[PDB]
Amino acid sequence: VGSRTWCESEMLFVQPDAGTKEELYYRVTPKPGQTQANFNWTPHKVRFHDARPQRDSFDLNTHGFTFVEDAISPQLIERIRADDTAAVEGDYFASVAALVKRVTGADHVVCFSPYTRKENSEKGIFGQPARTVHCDHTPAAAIELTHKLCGEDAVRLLQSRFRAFSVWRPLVEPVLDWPLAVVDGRTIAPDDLHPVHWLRYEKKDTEPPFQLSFSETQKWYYLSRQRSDEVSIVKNYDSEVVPSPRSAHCAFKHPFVPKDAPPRESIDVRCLVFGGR
Ligand SMILES: COC(=O)[C@@H]1C(=O)C(C)=C2O[C@@]3(C[C@]2(C)[C@H]1C)[C@@H](C)CC[C@H]1C(C)(C)OC(=O)CC[C@@]13C
Ligand SMILES: O=C(O)CNC(=O)C(=O)O
Ligand SMILES: [Fe+3]
Repeated sequence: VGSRTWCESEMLFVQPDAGTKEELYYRVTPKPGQTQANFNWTPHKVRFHDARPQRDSFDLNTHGFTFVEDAISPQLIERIRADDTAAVEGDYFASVAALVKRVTGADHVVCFSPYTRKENSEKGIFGQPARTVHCDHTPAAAIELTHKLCGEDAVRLLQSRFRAFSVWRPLVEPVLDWPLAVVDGRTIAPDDLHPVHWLRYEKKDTEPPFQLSFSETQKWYYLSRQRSDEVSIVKNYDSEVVPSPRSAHCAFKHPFVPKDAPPRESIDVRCLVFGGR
């Protein structure tokens, strides 16, 4: 069930055949009588290798994710936990942009779609830990988001290196239950990716993310006891040919934490990244 540098748990994948018949969709809030989806979630046992022994060796180009040290003020943390929208869109956005610039040397970072999450929150499934394995954007979604958020500069910006990141930070520390797991992007096969339209409304409103199916080739990681100063940067898209075109991420129930542990809290924001290495 567990060892010194790894443990076992479960995450919700999709079937390895899913999406070959027709386009997959999932309704967030189906009305009574409305079919919620044309596919089933399927849990699968996964071995989560602790990244803590090798924390600094993980790379956005090689693995598709990285862990970086970046302390922010306690006052900003409590403002974020207090659902201060101005604190998120102002100071924290600026924090995330500066961090990504530090890490990648990019010329321009655009933050969007912040999500503050709490174990068994009351803000819905997007304010709660993610239980389905996913990559936030397909190529079509990352490209669309660039036009949506950059307007006239989109074509100019897309002539250079274009990446999309999920930047994840714990709000209470250390993270024990429901940590954010990440997979080595070199161990994702093309057949593991399945676009799924997430219908927050009646009809499809954007381009879709990827959901993953399980493979034994996948090498899954987590950073045990992650602290508020340890930031996870997970690559959702990359326009350059690198060993990891993308990573994927999801949370899992840790089998060795007390039942009465306090709820996991965190904030993740997405960002478009132009330039850099
Ligand atoms: C429990 O839901 C999750 O596990 C994930 C999640 O928590 C969130 C917040 C999501 O945002 C998505 C899809 C995911 C990754 C889901 C799968 C949808 C639901 C709304 C915002 C869009 C958007 C920003 C317009 O960009 C898109 O490319 C379309 C897909 C996302 C990224
Ligand atoms: O925090 C979680 O459980 C899930 N987070 C994400 O999917 C993300 O950062 O894109
Ligand atoms: Fe995500």
